[PDB]
Amino acid sequence: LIVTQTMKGLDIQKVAGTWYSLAMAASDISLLDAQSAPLRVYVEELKPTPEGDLEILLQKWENDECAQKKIIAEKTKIPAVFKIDALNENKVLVLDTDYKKYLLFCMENQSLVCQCLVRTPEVDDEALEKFDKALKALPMHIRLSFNPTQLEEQCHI
Amino acid sequence: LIVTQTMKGLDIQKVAGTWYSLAMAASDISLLDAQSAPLRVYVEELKPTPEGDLEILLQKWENDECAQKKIIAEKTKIPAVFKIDALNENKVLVLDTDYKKYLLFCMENQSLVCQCLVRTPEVDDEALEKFDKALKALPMHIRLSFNPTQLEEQCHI
Ligand SMILES: CCCCCCCCCCCC[N+](C)(C)C
Ligand SMILES: CCCCCCCCCCCC[N+](C)(C)C
Repeated sequence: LIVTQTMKGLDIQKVAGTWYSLAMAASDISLLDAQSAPLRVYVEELKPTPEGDLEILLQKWENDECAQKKIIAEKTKIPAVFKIDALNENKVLVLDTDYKKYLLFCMENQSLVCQCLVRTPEVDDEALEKFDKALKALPMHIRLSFNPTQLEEQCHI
Repeated sequence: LIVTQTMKGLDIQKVAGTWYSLAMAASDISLLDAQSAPLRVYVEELKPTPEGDLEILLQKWENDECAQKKIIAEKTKIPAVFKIDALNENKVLVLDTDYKKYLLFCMENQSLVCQCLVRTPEVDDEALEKFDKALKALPMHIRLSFNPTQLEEQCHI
């Protein structure tokens, strides 16, 4: 685990609802460079299941269209870590959140993509600061940020 | 002028020689997102002419190849500002340099791309810090960084 900032005392029930992918960063440029890059995903809403698992609704650009996609991140013994059903099991870590404004997460395989999630389609400076802090610690090579207009569009167009 | 950090007392003669485009940032994602993006340029060497003008050698990915390109930035009454012969005259500003390790520059039209230039193919943390500082002041939405291996390749491949 490259990332070892996780949220202590996370209540996954309290992250339900709508989120905006305000900023994203990754360890390798090609993880995010193209609109159809594998890990360029835009989070729509988080749905924590009754048994503490986490279902994610997101949009992803795929073969010349902005696709709707659903993902279930299964819980682990660590509250801030979940595992996804990809070819390789790869983890989602929740680094920090105040539930009502921002959530920082990363997902990892060697590879790593992190996002600053926000509740509203606005530029939350403090959240972006918290994101930048969590990140200096990590080997990121691409960083993207979106304005309020792009945040209201499918696939941040 | 969005950017109003310029170097005081710049000696353009002392920026001659070889440079590495270690990091780049721009106000709009699409300025840098594709390998063939208009302002995704890799600086090879700077050649200040005798009358204080500045000739730039760079590489740019163009129609499935890494092209060699030459640009002359003409001097102005401001030592840290030069103008380029594009459809629109658009400025290059030198924000900071210690001549022997790093140079920060931006070029602007509304639009803006900035780079952290380094002398050697290494990751200069302090230079990257100076770049990050100069940047918080500016409305950047894409940031890229390259490792020593990519720095020795044509077009940072
Ligand atoms: C707490 C925040 C959790 C949000 C989780 C976001 C994970 C999305 C992973 C994309 C799936 C990868 N893919 C498509 C290549 C298989
Ligand atoms: C002091 C450092 C100065 C380096 C100057 C770099 C400017 C390159 C501008 C690319 C030309 C734009 N283009 C190709 C779209 C017409």
